[PDB]
Amino acid sequence: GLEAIIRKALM
Amino acid sequence: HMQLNPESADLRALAKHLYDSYIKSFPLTKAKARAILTGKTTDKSPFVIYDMNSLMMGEDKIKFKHISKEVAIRIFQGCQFRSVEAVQEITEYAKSIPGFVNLDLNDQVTLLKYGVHEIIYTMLASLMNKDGVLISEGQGFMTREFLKSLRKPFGDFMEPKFEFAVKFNALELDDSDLAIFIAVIILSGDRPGLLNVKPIEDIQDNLLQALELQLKLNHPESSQLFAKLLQKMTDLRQIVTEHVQLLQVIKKTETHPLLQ
Ligand SMILES: *c1cc(F)c(C(=O)NCc2ccc(F)cc2)cc1C(=O)Nc1ccc(OC(F)F)cc1C
Repeated sequence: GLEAIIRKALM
Repeated sequence: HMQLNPESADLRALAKHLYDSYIKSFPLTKAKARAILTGKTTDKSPFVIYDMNSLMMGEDKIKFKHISKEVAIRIFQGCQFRSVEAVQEITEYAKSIPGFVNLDLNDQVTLLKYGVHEIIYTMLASLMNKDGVLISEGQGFMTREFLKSLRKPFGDFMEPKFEFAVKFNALELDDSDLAIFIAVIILSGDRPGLLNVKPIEDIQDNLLQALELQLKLNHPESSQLFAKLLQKMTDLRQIVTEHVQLLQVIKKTETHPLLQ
């Protein structure tokens, strides 16, 4: 989940 | 001796850039948290949760941003949701650090993946005193002993965060100091699985210079505060180790809308 939230927030 | 020269002025402007971004990404600053905790604010007085009766009453009277029959799991879930929000704020802050969005995206993800828990301990200290922790954007205050009273394994979840905060808050850092400290943590060139280390170290070296200058200008009473903060960054590494060990125990021994 942590990676998914980071990639979401970075886009 | 220290001079006010073009190099020092560029480091002050970097420090101010990070402070302004930090204010933007983290609405509840340490200055505003301290004002709430010392009753030195005109803002709304937080509701105090100090026992099961005040929790049951607080669930209803504190206005939580998140829409189990067991108190300890309801609280742990509120904790989990707040960490998702904090990961987003920390990522937004990282995007403002000069150089960061020009790094390989995989390395941006790796820096944040391994950095956000260290930054979460750091930022929780801003919300903590000897008695407890501010919750719900400062609308609530949950006591340290009430959290400790929750059944295993939840009762020992926040204890190491308080322990760190007691020692950390004694350094009396302010938001200008913390902005740079958090940027130094994020630009750690020793995270596992980074592809291009040198560009990360290059940014970190500039951030370390900015932090050192900030602490000399802002902390005349502590000549080795810079070294003391590098010591804390080291401590946070083993502490997050223990936090992720406890998260795994919970994941496999116990039962966010953005995650879907
Ligand atoms: C409470 C509970 C909890 F489970 C975590 C945590 O680390 N969960 C793991 C995880 C998994 C995926 C993901 F996307 C994020 C996290 C963390 C906490 C906790 O510390 N909550 C929290 C975070 C930030 C706070 O405020 C400010 F940033 F200090 C406050 C709180 C309560």
